[PDB]
Amino acid sequence: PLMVKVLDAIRGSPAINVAVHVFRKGLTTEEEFVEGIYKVEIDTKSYWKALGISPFHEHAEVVFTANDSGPRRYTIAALLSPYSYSTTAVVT
Amino acid sequence: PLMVKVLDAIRGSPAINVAVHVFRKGLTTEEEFVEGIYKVEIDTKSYWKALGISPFHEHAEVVFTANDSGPRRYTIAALLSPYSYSTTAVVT
Amino acid sequence: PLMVKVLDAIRGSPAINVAVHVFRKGLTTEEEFVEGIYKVEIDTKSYWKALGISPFHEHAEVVFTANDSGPRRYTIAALLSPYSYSTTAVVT
Amino acid sequence: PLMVKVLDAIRGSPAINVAVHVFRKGLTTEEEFVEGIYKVEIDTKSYWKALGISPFHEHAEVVFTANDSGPRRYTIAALLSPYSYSTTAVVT
Amino acid sequence: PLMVKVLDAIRGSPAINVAVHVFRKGLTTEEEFVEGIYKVEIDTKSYWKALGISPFHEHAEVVFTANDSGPRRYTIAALLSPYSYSTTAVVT
Amino acid sequence: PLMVKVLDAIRGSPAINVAVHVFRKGLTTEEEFVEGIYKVEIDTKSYWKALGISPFHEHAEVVFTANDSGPRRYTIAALLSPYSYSTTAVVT
Repeated sequence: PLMVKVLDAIRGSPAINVAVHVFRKGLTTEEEFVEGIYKVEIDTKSYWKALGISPFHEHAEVVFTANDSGPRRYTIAALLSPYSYSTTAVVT
Repeated sequence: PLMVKVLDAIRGSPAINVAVHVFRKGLTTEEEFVEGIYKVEIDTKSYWKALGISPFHEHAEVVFTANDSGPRRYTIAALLSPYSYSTTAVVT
Repeated sequence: PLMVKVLDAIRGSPAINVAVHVFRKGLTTEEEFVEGIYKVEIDTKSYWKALGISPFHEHAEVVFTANDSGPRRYTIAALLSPYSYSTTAVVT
Repeated sequence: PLMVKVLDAIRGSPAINVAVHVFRKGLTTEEEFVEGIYKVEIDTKSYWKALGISPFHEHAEVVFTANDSGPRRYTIAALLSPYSYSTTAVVT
Repeated sequence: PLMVKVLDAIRGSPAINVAVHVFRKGLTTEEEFVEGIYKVEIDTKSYWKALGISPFHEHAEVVFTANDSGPRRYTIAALLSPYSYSTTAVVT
Repeated sequence: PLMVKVLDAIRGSPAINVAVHVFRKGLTTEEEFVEGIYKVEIDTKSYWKALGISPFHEHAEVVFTANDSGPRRYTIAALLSPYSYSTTAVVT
C-alpha cells in the first residue's frame, strides 16, 4: 500500500510551488525521462547540435566564428521564489 | 493500493503552482518523456540542430558567423513565483 | 486501486495553476511524449533545424551570417506567478 | 506499506518550494532519468555537441573561433529563494 | 513498513525549499539517475562535447581558439537562500 | 520497520533548505546516481569532453589555444545561506 499525503492542512495564505511525482513499476535516445518540472533558461544558446551521421565526411573546409557582444540588461526581481505578505519591486 | 492526496485543506487565499504526476506500469528518438511541466525560456537561440544524414558530405566549404549584439532590456518582475497579500511593481 | 484527490477543499479565494497527469499502463521521432503543460517562450529563435537527408551533399559553398541587434524591451510584470489580494503594476 | 506525509500542518503564511518524488520498483542514451526538478540556467552556451558519427572523417581543415565579449548586466534579486513578510527590491 | 514524515508541524511563516526523495527496490549512458533537484548554473560554457565516433580520423588539421573577454556584471542578491522577516535589496 | 521523522515541530518562522533522501533495496556510464540535490555552478567551463572513439586517430595536427581574459564582476550576496530576521544588501 503506497499512500502519499502532501500539503494536507494549508492554513492562512502561503505561497507554494509543489511538484509531487509518484511512479510504481541513431544518435540521441532518451527513455522514461521526466524533465522541466520547473526549468527556467535565460540567454541559453547552442550554436551546433546533432549535426548528423557522416557530416563533412571528406575534403571539408569549415570556418566557425561566434561573437557574443550585446548591451543586454536581463533584470529579474524574483525567479522561482514564491513570496507572501512581502513588498517586491524594481526601480530605475 | 496507490492513493495520492494533495492540497486537501486549502484555507484562506494561498498562491500555488501544483503539478502532480502519477504513473503506474534515425537521428533523435524520445520515448515515455514528460517535459515542460513549468518550462520558461527567455532569449534561447539554436543556430543549427539535426542538420541531417550525410550533410556537406564531400568538397564542402562553409563559413559560419554568429554576431549577437543588440540593446535588449528583458525586465521580468516575477517569474514562476506565486505571491499573496504582496505588492509587486516595476518603476522606470 | 489508484485514487488521486487534489485541491479537495478550496476555501476563500486562492490563485492556483494545477496540472494533474495520471497514466496507467527518418530523422526525428517522439513517442508517448507529454510537453507544454505550462511552456512559456520569449524571443526563442532557431535559424536552421532538420535541414534534411543529404543536404549540400557535394560541391556546396554556404555563407551563414546571423546578426541579432535590435532595441527590444520585453517587460513582463508577472509570468507563471498566480497572485491573490496583491497589487501588481508597471510604471514608465 | 510505504507512507509519505509532507507539509501536513501548514499554518500562517509560509513560502515553500516542495518537490516530493516517490519511486517503487548510437551516441547518447539516458534511461529512467529525472531532471529539472528546479533547474535554473543563466548565460549557458554549448558551441558544438554530439556532432555525429564519422564527422570530418578525412582531409578536413577546420578553424574554430569563439569570442565572448558583451556588456551584459544580469541582475537577479531572488533566485530559488522563497521569502515571507520580507521587503526585496532592486534600485539603480 | 517504510514511513517518512517531513515538515509535519509548520507554524507561523517559515521559508523552506524541501526536496524529499524516497526509492524502494555508444558513447554516453546514464541509468536510474536523479539530477537537478535544485541545480543553478551561471555562465556555464561547454565548447565541444561528445563530438562523435571517428571524428577527424585521418589527415585532419584543426585550429581551436577560445577568447572569453566581456564586461559582464552578474549581480544576484539571494540564490537558493529562502528568507523570512528579512530586508534584502540591491543598490547601484 | 524504517521510520524517518524530520522537522516535525517547525515553530515561529525559520529559513530551511532540507533535502531528505531514503533508499531501501562505450565511454561514460553512470548507474543509480543521485546528483544536484543543491548544486550551484558559477563560471564553470569545459572546453573539450568525451571527444569520442578514435578521434584524430592518424596524421592529425591540432592547435588548441584557450585565452580567458574578461572584466567580469560576479557579485552574489547570499548563496545557499537561508536567513531569518536579517538585513542583507548590496551597495555600489
